[PDB]
Amino acid sequence: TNLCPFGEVFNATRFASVYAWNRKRISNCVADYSVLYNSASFSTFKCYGVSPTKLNDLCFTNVYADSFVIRGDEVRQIAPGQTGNIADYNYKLPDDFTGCVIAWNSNNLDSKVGGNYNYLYRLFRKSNLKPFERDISTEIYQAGSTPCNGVEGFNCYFPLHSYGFQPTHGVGYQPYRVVVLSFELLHAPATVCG
Amino acid sequence: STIEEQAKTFLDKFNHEAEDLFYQSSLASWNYNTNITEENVQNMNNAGDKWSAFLKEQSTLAQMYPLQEIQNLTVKLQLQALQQNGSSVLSEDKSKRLNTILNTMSTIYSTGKVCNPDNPQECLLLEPGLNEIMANSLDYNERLWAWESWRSEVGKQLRPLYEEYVVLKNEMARANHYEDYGDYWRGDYEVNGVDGYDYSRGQLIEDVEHTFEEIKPLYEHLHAYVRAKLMNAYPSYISPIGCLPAHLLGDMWGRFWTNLYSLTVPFGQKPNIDVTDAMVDQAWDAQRIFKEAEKFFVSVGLPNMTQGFWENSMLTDPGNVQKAVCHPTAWDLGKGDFRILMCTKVTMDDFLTAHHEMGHIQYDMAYAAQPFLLRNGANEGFHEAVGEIMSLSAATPKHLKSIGLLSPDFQEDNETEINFLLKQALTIVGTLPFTYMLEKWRWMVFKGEIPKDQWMKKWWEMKREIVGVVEPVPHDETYCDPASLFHVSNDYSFIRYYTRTLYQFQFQEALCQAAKHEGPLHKCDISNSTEAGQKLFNMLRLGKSEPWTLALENVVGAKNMNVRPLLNYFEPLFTWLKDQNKNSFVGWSTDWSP
Ligand SMILES: *[C@@H]1O[C@H](CO)[C@@H](O)[C@H](O)[C@H]1NC(C)=O
Ligand SMILES: *[C@@H]1O[C@H](CO)[C@@H](O)[C@H](O)[C@H]1NC(C)=O
Ligand SMILES: *[C@@H]1O[C@H](CO)[C@@H](O)[C@H](O)[C@H]1NC(C)=O
Ligand SMILES: *[C@@H]1O[C@H](CO)[C@@H](O)[C@H](O)[C@H]1NC(C)=O
Ligand SMILES: *[C@@H]1O[C@H](CO)[C@@H](O)[C@H](O)[C@H]1NC(C)=O
Repeated sequence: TNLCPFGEVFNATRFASVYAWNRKRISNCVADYSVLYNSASFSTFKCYGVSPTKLNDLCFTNVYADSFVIRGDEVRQIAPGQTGNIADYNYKLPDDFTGCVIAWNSNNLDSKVGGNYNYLYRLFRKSNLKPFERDISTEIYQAGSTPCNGVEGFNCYFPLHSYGFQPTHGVGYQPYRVVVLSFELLHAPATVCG
Repeated sequence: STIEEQAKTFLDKFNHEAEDLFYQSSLASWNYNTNITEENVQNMNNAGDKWSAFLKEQSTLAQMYPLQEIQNLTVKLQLQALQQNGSSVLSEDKSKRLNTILNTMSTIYSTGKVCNPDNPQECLLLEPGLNEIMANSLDYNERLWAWESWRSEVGKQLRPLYEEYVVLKNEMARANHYEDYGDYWRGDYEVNGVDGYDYSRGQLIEDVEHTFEEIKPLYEHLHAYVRAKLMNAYPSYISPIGCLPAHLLGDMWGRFWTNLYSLTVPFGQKPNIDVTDAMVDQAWDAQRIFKEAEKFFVSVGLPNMTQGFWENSMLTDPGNVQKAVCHPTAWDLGKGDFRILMCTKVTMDDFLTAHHEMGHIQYDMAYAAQPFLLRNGANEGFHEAVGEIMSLSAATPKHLKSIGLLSPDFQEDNETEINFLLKQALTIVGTLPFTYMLEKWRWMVFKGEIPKDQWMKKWWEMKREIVGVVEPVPHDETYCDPASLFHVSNDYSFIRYYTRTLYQFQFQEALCQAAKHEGPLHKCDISNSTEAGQKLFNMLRLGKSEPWTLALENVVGAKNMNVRPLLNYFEPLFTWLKDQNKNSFVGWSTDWSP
């Protein structure tokens, strides 16, 4: 009956780092995507497996909103079948992705003079991620054969680095807040519709 | 697992760390350059020291990745560019002495001041005192005084310093398995391990000598005509068959010959093209000039400037309140921050410089996708050549007539393009023999093909066989005349300018042979020709990921410095010079001296 809490997902001030993206679940409510479609301030509103129009008149059992902040030149990697640092190490979208990727420039908040080093991406991983699997584990990355013993050294690297977000960065390096909606269907009755 | 994957991971980490720290260092240096304050100097020096220390540490951690076990070529290029340890390969004492010599050279050059033979207290520096003396005085004796005084004040001061500099840089270079420091510098044009596109470091010397041999007729005709004009401007002070005086070449050291234009113009009555008046008459400003240059670049399909360029670049002097070092410079601060710093006065020269610096920035945007170590010109001469071809295209009367800064009432008759070509040759064909000779002498010094006591004895020897320049007064060996140059004193490679001059005309001929331009080459206008724009962008986007020979062939179709485009560009001028010089002795005799 109530309006699905999309606002607090979008109105929020703190988005996660891409490596530790936030998952929020939306259910048991009537969802209004009209503001999402007609906002026209998003710099990337790409819907996969569903059309922007018909999704409003469509029923789902669960929605997941994955919030994080990335570069602009990496928003393309938030798309099914893409390959890169963000796609493989940090956040993986499945090939059969059935949601909408939304991304807006946020150079004003998420970038400050001297660098905003609060947003981290996982620069290295042993193996590429699976769909919708989070990897916050911060073991030292062993490039070579010698073990690291939890210290920095040859072939041994910290698996997290930070976008030194600054307001004067280029548009591809400017921070971009990305909310990824993923729609799900089960045998249980649908709860996200209207 | 393998060494190659480990090196790939190492360079993956280095890319991000270097991007961050280089952005910080360049941002601090920018904030200083726009606002000269001592706190800004502190920020700049802190960030620069951080960057240098990070480079040293990463070079150390990179040297434990052997190159002989890398099969990838981009990774090999990055590792080679990172593993060169530089002065760190030397011991601490000798390295500190070397850095001391470098800083003493920089200070001696940048602070030396010459004084009149009567007023030793109130006197003048190189800039703008000696600068204006050389660029405006028609007095032979004043120029001779300025020249001899500056050569015997800064050159003599730097001579033992230059001896120590050379003999320690040989140690530094051979410690990196280089034949000399000259070989170390030529290691920029060197390509290895690519079949059909290799380039040895002596191959560069061969190519430069060959291209200069081909130029020598055109340069010699230009030199003869200029000598005739200076005959008519200085009757008794030049021989009719000899060379030119050193001090009397429009500049302190004869690098450019532009300041002879007024004394050598072919047709003084014809109005030289100058749309500065047509700019002030339409109330053009710096923003208008840079918007016009951006529109020109969009015409050839290259992307327009980023919004950050308009927001953050200093396109105009911020009044007299805050002082800035505003030599027009293009700044790729990294991470998408492209800027131009220039005190823009509304002028045709500044219009051309705006096109030049926007060409630099456009080239910088092109390879902004290459890994951090590969974000530079294919070699040292590509970046300024890509910058220069745009000024060439914009200076053409067709572009000016099309942009509304030149009235269609203007008529082009043989006289005006002869004037244009002579201006262009004084700028360009004047500096080629000087640059080639200076780098020849420097490489001979670094290799050791010259005993030290024979430096000047050989240096002013080759002036007579290469450029056609005599010393106004004899010099002993305590002189170090070349150090009077900004680049010889301050440890810079000077052949980048010769290579740049060749590549720019190669690029121009290639582009407006792909632009279907019919007519003389000096009328080459690339505007509205998206085909030439795409042709050049294909070269630009490479950075130095691919060999410079292959990148050059990507536009010209040749793997080497083709001198033919320059001669073709100056063909009308070359014919006119041949016609003009029939009553003069072309060729110079080395024996005559002042
Ligand atoms: C959060 O701010 C946005 C402004 O773009 C807008 O949706 C609204 O003011 C806030 N959200 C809600 C649900 O009110
Ligand atoms: C120039 O630098 C001084 C010292 O840091 C600073 O007070 C001033 O605001 C700067 N000027 C501008 C325009 O920022
Ligand atoms: C060399 O490495 C790059 C990435 O570092 C890779 O894209 C390229 O395919 C490699 N070269 C070859 C021949 O595989
Ligand atoms: C450059 O031109 C493109 C072409 O559509 C345009 O989208 C862009 O806004 C232009 N750049 C600026 C800064 O206006
Ligand atoms: C380029 O083309 C446009 C439109 O065709 C024209 O207005 C402009 O004058 C042309 N400029 C040049 C330099 O050819």
